[PDB]
Amino acid sequence: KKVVLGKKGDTVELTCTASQKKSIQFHWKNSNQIKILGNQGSFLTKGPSKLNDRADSRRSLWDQGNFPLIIKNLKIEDSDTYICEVEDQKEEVQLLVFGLTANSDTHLLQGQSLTLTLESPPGSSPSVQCRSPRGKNIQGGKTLSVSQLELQDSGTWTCTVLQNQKKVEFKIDIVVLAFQKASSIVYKKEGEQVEFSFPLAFTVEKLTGSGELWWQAERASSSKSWITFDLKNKEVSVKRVTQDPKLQMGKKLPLHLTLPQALPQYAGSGNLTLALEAKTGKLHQEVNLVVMRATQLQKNLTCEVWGPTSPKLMLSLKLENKEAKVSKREKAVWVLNPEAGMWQCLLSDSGQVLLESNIKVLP
Repeated sequence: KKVVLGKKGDTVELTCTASQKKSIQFHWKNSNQIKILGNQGSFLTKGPSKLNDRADSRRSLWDQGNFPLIIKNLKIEDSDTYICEVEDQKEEVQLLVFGLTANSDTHLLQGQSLTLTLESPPGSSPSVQCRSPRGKNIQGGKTLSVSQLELQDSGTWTCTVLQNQKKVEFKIDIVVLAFQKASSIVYKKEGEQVEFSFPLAFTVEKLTGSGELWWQAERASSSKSWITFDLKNKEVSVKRVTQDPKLQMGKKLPLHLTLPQALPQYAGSGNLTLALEAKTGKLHQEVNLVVMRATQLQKNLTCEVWGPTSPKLMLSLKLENKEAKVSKREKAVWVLNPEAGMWQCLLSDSGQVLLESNIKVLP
């Protein structure tokens, strides 16, 4: 018969009319033969039933034949077969509620799985097709969870609770925090004052965050090298640590890991791990630094690129004027016997110039 679905705490309207269309007696009773609400002229009445003060009928629409049933704050346990006994007939209506929910809630960063468990009347079965804000028609049973959330799955999903030839949609919101960059990379040269930058997406919240950056200097296995920072609103501050180089950090939220002079030993990888809370997790975002050193020995020269270079790149040294004085695929090339010209050291890959460091020759 009438099988209408509903959402927890939402509301729903049970129809009930008949011919004759005039203000006549009617009475809604559940399968337990208990009277939800009834009438006696304009005076609308209800019953002892648990549903009581959450049920209602539209007296205006009464005149036109409807003797509608409006259930407010939908209690899961409202799932029943109600009957609208109107003027000489019975209307059987089963209202099956549902309730899609994620328990892992508040402040979801990347990966950290999302879970969707469902509420339903003891005896009926649902099926959930969670359409994502972008693609993936992820579906499951009384439960379906999204694996490790990747940025693009941020937004508003639209899971559908299928049950019967009826179905009830659900709008759950899922936003994936996750730095706005994967592997940042900076190409500089022995001297150039290095800067780094990893942004977020504003937010407030109480006592919420701190982590640190870890670095794997090239060759210098001398790890445990780092800088630690605590954050609170648009306020950041180094917990302590730094040492080693003079890395300076900002007072302001848009973090700027500053490297005074790009000295050669400061080349390598790094992970900047952020971890805040309410219901924690820890963000990560990669960092890397390369250095180039163009320096003539005596009457003869050389230049070298340290750090995370690709086995696909090339280095070259020419005096600018004429073409390739030396072209090669490595990080420490040499050009013995140079001629006067403001020489350019070149690091690239494929074609587009990566690192460029100028220097002159004398005689």
